[PDB]
Amino acid sequence: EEEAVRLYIQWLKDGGPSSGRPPPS
Repeated sequence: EEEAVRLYIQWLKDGGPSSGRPPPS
């Protein structure tokens, strides 16, 4: 992908907007 999003998705594998992390954007 964009791999801004692969991170993102990766962020979302943790829960994304519920990870406790601000998104990779």
